[PDB]
Amino acid sequence: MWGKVVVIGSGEYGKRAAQRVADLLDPRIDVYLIFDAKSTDEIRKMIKDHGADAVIVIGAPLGTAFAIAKAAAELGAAVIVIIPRRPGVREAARRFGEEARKYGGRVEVLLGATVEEAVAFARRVVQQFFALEHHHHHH
Repeated sequence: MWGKVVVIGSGEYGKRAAQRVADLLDPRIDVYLIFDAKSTDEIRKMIKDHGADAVIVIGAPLGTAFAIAKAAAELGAAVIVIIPRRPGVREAARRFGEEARKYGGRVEVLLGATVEEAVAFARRVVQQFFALEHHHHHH
């Protein structure tokens, strides 16, 4: 296996998108799928035991998604955060991204997209995250 990705989906949109992402990720990725995140501390332990390279958090409530993603970033994982359409979340998401980026990891956020756009966004970021380093600029 090439790496370890944890996929967490909460709520109706998040669970559907999370299942599709897990179904469509390259089989060389070791994927751990979790539905309906409740305890941030329990998620944190499951992220530590899986030794996650990246954590994909999809759905709502926003406060939970951001809390999970911050905990993953604190553990050194790349994070991909995908929030279903909600009004007025732009500045909250900008502040989350600024805080999560203080850890120095990769932080990617998608707001208000369809399920299939969410799936494509997760797949594109994971594709980049697993790319070989034969290029010029590096994170």
